[PDB]
Amino acid sequence: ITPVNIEEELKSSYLDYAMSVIVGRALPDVRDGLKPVHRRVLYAMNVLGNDWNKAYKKSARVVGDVIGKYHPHGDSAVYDTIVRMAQPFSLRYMLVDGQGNFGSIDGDSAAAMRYTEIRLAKIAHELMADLEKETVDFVDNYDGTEKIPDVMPTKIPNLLVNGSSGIAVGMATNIPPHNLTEVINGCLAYIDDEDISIEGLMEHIPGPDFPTAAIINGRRGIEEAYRTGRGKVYIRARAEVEVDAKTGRETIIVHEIPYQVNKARLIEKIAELVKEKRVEGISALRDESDKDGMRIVIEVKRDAVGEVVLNNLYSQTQLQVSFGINMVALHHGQPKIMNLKDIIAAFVRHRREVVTRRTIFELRKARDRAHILEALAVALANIDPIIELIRHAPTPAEAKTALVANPWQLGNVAAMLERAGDDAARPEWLEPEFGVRDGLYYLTEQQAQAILDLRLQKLTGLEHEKLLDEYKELLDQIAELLRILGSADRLMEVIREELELVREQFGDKRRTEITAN
Amino acid sequence: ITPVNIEEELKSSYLDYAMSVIVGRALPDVRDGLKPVHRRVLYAMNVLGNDWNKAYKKSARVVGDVIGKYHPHGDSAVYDTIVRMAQPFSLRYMLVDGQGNFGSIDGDSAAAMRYTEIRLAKIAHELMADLEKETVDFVDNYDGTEKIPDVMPTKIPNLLVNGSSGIAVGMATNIPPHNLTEVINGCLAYIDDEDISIEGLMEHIPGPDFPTAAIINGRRGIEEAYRTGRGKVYIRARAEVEVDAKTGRETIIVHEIPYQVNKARLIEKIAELVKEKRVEGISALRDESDKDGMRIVIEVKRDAVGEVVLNNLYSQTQLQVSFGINMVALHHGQPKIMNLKDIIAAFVRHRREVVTRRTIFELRKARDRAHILEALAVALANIDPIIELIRHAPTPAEAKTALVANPWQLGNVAAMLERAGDDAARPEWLEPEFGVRDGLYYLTEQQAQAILDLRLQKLTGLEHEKLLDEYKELLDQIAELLRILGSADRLMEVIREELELVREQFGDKRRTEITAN
Amino acid sequence: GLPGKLADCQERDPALSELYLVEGDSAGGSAKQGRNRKNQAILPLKGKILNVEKARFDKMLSSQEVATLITALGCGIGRDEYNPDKLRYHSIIIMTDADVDGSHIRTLLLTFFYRQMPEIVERGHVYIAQPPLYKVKKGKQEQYIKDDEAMDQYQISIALDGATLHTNASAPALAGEALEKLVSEYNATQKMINRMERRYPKAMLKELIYQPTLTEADLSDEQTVTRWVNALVSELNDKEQHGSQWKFDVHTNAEQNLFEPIVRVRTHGVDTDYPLDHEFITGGEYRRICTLGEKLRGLLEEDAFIERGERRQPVASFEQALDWLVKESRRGLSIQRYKGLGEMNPEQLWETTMDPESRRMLRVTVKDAIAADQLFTTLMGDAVEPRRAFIEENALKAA
Amino acid sequence: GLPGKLADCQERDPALSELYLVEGDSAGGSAKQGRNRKNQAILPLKGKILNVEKARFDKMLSSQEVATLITALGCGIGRDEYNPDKLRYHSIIIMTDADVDGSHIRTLLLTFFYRQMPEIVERGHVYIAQPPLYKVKKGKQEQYIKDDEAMDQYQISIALDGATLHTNASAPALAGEALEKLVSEYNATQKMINRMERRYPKAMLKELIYQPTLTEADLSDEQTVTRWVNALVSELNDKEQHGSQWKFDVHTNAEQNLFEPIVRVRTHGVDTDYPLDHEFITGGEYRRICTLGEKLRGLLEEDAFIERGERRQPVASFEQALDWLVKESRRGLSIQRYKGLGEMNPEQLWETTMDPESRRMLRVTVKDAIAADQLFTTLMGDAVEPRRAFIEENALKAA
DNA sequence: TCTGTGCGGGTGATTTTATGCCTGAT
DNA sequence: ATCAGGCATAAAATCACCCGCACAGA
Ligand SMILES: O=S(=O)(NC[C@@H]1CC[C@H](c2ccc(-c3cccnc3)cc2)N1)c1cccc2cnccc12
Ligand SMILES: O=S(=O)(NC[C@@H]1CC[C@H](c2ccc(-c3cccnc3)cc2)N1)c1cccc2cnccc12
Ligand SMILES: [Mg+2]
Ligand SMILES: [Mg+2]
Repeated sequence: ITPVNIEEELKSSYLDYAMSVIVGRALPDVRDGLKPVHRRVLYAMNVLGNDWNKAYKKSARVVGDVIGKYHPHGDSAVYDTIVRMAQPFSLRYMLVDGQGNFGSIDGDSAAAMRYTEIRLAKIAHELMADLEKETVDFVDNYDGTEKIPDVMPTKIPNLLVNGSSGIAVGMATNIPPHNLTEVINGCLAYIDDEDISIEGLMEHIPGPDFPTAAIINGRRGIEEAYRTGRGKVYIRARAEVEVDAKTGRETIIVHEIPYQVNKARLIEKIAELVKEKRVEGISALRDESDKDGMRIVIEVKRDAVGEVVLNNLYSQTQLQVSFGINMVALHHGQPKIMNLKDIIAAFVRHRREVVTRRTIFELRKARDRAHILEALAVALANIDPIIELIRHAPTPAEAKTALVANPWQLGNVAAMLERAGDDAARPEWLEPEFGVRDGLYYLTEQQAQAILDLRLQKLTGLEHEKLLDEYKELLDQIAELLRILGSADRLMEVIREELELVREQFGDKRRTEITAN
Repeated sequence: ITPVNIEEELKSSYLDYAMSVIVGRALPDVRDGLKPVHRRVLYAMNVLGNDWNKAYKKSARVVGDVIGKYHPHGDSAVYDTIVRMAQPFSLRYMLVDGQGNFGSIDGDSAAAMRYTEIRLAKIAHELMADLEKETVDFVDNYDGTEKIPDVMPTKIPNLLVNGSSGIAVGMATNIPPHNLTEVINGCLAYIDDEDISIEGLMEHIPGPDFPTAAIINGRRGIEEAYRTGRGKVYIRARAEVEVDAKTGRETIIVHEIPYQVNKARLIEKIAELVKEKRVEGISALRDESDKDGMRIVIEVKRDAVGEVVLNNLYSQTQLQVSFGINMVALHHGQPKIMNLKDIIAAFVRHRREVVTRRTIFELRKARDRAHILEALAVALANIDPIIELIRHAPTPAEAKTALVANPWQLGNVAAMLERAGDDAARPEWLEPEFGVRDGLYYLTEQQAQAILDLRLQKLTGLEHEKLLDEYKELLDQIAELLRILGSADRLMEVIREELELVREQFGDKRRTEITAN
Repeated sequence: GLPGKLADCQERDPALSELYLVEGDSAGGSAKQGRNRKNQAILPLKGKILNVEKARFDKMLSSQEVATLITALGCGIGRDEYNPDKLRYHSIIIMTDADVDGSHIRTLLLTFFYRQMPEIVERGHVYIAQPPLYKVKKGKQEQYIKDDEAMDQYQISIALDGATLHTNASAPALAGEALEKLVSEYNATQKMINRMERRYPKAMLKELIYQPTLTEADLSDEQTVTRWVNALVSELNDKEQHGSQWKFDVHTNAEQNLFEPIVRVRTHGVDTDYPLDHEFITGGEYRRICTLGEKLRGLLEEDAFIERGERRQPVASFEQALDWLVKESRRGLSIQRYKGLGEMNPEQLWETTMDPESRRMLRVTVKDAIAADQLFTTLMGDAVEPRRAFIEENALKAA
Repeated sequence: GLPGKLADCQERDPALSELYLVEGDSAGGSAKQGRNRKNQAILPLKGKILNVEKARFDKMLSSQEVATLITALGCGIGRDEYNPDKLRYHSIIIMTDADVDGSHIRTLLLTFFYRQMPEIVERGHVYIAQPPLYKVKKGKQEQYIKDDEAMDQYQISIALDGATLHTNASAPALAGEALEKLVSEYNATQKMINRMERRYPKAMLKELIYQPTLTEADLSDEQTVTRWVNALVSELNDKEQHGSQWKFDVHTNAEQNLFEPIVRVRTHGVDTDYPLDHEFITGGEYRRICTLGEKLRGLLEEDAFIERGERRQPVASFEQALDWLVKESRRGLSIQRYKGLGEMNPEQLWETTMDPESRRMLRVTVKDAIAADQLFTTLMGDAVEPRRAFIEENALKAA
């Protein structure tokens, strides 16, 4: 029985729990804006083939795959974060299509897992673009035998167009949504000039944009949050007072409500405030929403003034709320408070890494294919001795070793092989012993097996010209990738075209109006 | 608003519910002894590759696959029937291996789905034998796009070696377990003589066998159930009274308990009966089970007799229970009460159908393979004109149409083709225009494409003799299947060898003792 | 008091308000978002309710769902407090799901109203809602199908959209009034054959359509009946694909002078005999397949083809032509079957079920009072023997 | 009264009975089947318990788990009814799971005992159980591994089972005392390099092992330092596989007369400079990789091979030989890591954790009373600013 | 002469803790 | 000046009905 102290048992146990919640549960990354829960759900939907132009699929399959293969943490929490991606009043740009009963703005809950069907949205395919070209890193599971990506190679700037809301041990985050066509313009303005100030970057991005419209009342709290990281804004509902043509009766019509505000609780609170005799001048209260939009009707008494009753409801009911901005995110594995310029500059660096990691993979694949096609094109000009050497061999192993024993003469392909000069198509691992020396060709063990697997229908006069055209196309594609890797202004020229294409395909309009006090 | 009567609305709605529970939920089939819940679980474990000699797999994967693909009825009920297949005190022959915490005989519940690992047992592979050889029928899902087998092609007689327990609308079932080496002997005795009586069939199968041993007290209720279908038996625990060497103190030791009996409730009931002063002579009661088996110690007072106290506990506590036998099962889609001879005779008919459906599939596959190998062997004796005709063709379609335009002469294969006489290797759908006529061979469109897909490494001198040996083996296998399909005593000779092999591989010994009153 | 899960309406006058009974929060959430807020109310239920007939009066009052249903209506229970003029809604609508579990809940809900509040049923305040079952998307058009018979009629009509049956070249084709009648008669005969499988083999009955007919006057000669049975069993061995052997017998009889052929088969090593006696020849089942074979023995020569819209494919049998016509129409087709109200959007549930201008609804009535409560005792009572005999008797009527 | 989920023992004398605290019915069911029935008792818990420091005294007494834990021990709570000599068990053992959620429950359970019943902790009645973490099956033998360091030692020992490093042909090989020391020193240097990645590139630091060493006296000549930096940056371009460009600079200084080389790189179009000043040359980090390189610059000529048991494969570097030696031992190996007590059979839990002859257990003591309750206020208190500064300070110590 | 109870395959619902920042009600 | 609630990922539990057949208790 070895004794321990209570001071070191408490310190060792509490730090193991606190570091796991910060890094592995909450506080999303700054490069893709996703928590570890969301990444595994999107990857499991990507593996199954649940595309946007195919048929719908039941959510029970997706939840079962996520639980059984990637995420061992519970069952009801996985279904709760799926329905947050499908509600139009919850996210600015939705990531799951969804069909069925997914709740309401009055507080209705969603249906069970057996009755709802989901599939990926079209904007969610831009987050997993070029995943199978070795652009990100992969990690293991809890029991091995499966691989999960460490980060996503996104093309769309998340953590700004959507937000974040999480509680950790010692810290928490709160980020509002924005508009896509403004943040893309800010990203292009950073590319054109890297010394852009906060004031020069704020003429493209004026403020936050919410999916429920309404009005932002004031500009002082927005400029403080973009310079420091912390600030406070006010959100106000949209309403008006109208009079009757014949009588002098007045009514109040409410068209929009603030962010994260329930409607039934608001109506119940207004009715309770009338019943307790704290707001005077209200005689009736209904709810006629229909399908054209939102409409709440409040009746005003004849002896009261409709402007004073409307001004009293702003400071007593939940028709004006407050939002506290606090931006923390994981940067190089540790939490950090960031301003607007740090988030923009951490996206272009990720784009640079993704493009320069895709180019090397494409170049290596092209050079391997050209190396195979050279030996395929050589052997079709020496058909009769190849067939004689194969037929005079007892076993295919001795036939394979007889092919590399002697050099093979060229003919009708020397003009093709001289065009690929300056060793631009040779693989990097190839020894200098093999290849084209003098007027003869030297084969390898890999090239000799490709001749023995050649089909008998390749001897026709049609596919040889197809092989020559494929060789020509491979040489052009090899030249362009080297021109991209040669310089840096060409690399920055590739990045701008993708951003303009994203802005063209997924453009939108501003819903929230920003005024002064 | 079309009116309806309340008499015909009640009758139409109640009959739709009642027929679905009888056929689709409870009351297992007589040919394999399985409810529709068990068949989908075993099929989903068979599809995933969860074999008996591989590593364990989490139960969450299996439950997720069963819910998402085959069984749309709930989640907690699927996990409850999995753990009934893994408990050794519940089934006589277990079908799921299992590892972790799966409950106890004292009433402990199993652990959650995240902590347990399961795989198939070795005896469960005999239930799904020869499934992919078109021996059973397949049906659709609730939404299509998947197929589920209608019945299993089992080799082991279920519904007797295990039991059944289900409640339906208007009827219910209750069948006890039996012993495998006795029911196989009864099945062989039915094959040797189809006019075997109940008394002649009962000398091989004396009675039921339970996984918890104990004693069956009486023989009158067993003979009534095997002739009619309904009967009642009594199950008695095993116990004894021992004395001390020095003193005259006596103790009662309990070694075994009856079927479906909890142990903690039994000890609590005995303690309550002592406390309420209804059984006299008991001073102490413990539970020393350990690992060697089961042992319950009851102390007897000095002024009492240990035989009278033991005889009083049989008629008051749950040391003797009753079992009511009632055998109903689905036969041709309708419920029926059956005796012992009907269950045995409904198994041999299933075995006959499975064997005669496997033989036709194997024969058709062998004849198609021999038809391909003939055209592969012909074309290797005419290599030079085949290569010349391929090389003088612009497109592979014109090369394909040039092969069937003219007959091809034979040579070095006429001795092979003359051995396959009397049209024993021709496919049944083959037209009489093609084939071998005079000394020439006529190709089809299917045979001409196999020549164009021939690899270049088949021209060596090694694989031709392999093709000839494969052709010889195919001819012998074609002859044996026709000899099986020709007669019926050969068909019954095939069935007996499999039953003897099953009896040899999965033999056991009797646990329950049958005595008289 | 008032229940907490009830979503009331803005109308306070009775005989203008409606109440809907649904099957949980999954259907209740979808029903509340697509209703009319002025005069429609929703009340969810928590599952299977208590059986009134099997339970006593003391256990009924202590239940939680029954008390909620009693206090929602407001009329009262018992005899001292059963004034039925205090009813709050003059329309009670039952909208359970389209499963077999939804049919069980409707039975318990119907036996609660008849055994406890019979005057509400007698005055006509109880209705039954009918949601659709199938949704069919044919390329760009969507339709809703009520039941299985409408689905069969829809797929037959979409199969027979283009029907140009050419018997031979340079001959006029058949279209319109003849193809539909031929298809309907063939489907009726094929449905009649499948119910006869328990007494005769299925392959033997389909062969009798193309065979020449046998009359009662031909049973007095040996040569005609032995030629007919030999020609019957000659081609059954020719078209056999499952490995069976067919034989025949003459069976000369002395009294009631006739000659009845016998058909012998051996399937899996087991031999059975199927006699064709005088009852089968003069029966009504042979007459239908004889009248079918009068217009099918022939009508298809060599060089015959069919064309639906643009595709021509030669056929040699009527079954092959019908199968090719059916399989061509199932290319751009998707069929979805609903199994609950939580699978539908609130826009879809309003336009098909709850809109008072385009909905279909039933109204329950009582025909005989003596014959009604006798059926409730048999089906929902304590005794199990009349219930088992009632279920078994109706299974024989379908077969 | 007595709790319903407590499984008591047959022993009534204290100082011979033990009590186990577990984490639900999943672990509680497995613990009850494999215990000793005479003197061991099991009490399950329902999840995360209340925080004592953040809650007042009124909310503590109304909790359900805390009341069950109080009435199980039998000593009492408060001050009027806190006689501590009525304790029923003289051994309290905490046996939570091996996750990070099990570490949180142990913290709340430790702060309940110290803040409410301090005399039980001071008299030494509280223990901590230690279940194993890994199960390793090597062909036919099974072993249990306590922690990660024992796992690393086990895999190093199973990699170095056969170590015949041949530098050249017709030469004696190295085995035993030299291979283990070389492997340990190389692993220590590789662990030191990975913590230095935040200030220097990883590919540059690994190249300095095989380069000749640079002394303080060589910094007074331009030619030696420019030859050293040119030979350093010559082969970094040769072995580059990710597309980077390397350059160099001289950086002549006037005061403190020295010559410090500069390394320039361009990775993704971004250029950074890494100076190698006087602090890096005389530092302790360069000394370890200099002492590693004294026994590695050389020692591998042409025609060199390694053999573990029977397999010979030629190598050209020490890293390739070590990787081939490690990868060969991971063929017939299976590793399972436990994350809960419900994953173990009751036979396995008894032989490793609960058997009083082959178990390992800790005993908590208090060293300083003043320094103990100051740490409980910082970590478990209401204020959030000392907690955030305590977490952030210890993250810098590891890096 | 009643009234519970348990066996298996189906339907539906529900409450209590940690961790951080801001509000309203007492 | 103190207390309670609502925002997203994580832990742990429990109770009420239909359906037939035999038995213990009152
Ligand atoms: O949780 S995330 O970090 N942010 C969701 C916000 C938080 C608050 C906001 C919200 C919450 C509730 C309502 C609401 C509730 C009831 C009635 N009327 C409105 C509205 C908005 N919704 C997140 C979850 C899942 C996928 C995410 C993907 N990219 C970013 C964030 C994601
Ligand atoms: O449910 S099946 O029709 N029969 C299980 C019997 C019924 C009763 C019997 C039993 C029940 C409980 C205990 C028990 C409970 C508690 C303590 N101490 C013992 C023991 C036996 N176990 C069945 C289920 C799943 C797979 C099956 C596969 N082939 C046949 C039947 C199968
Ligand atoms: Mg339902
Ligand atoms: Mg745990």
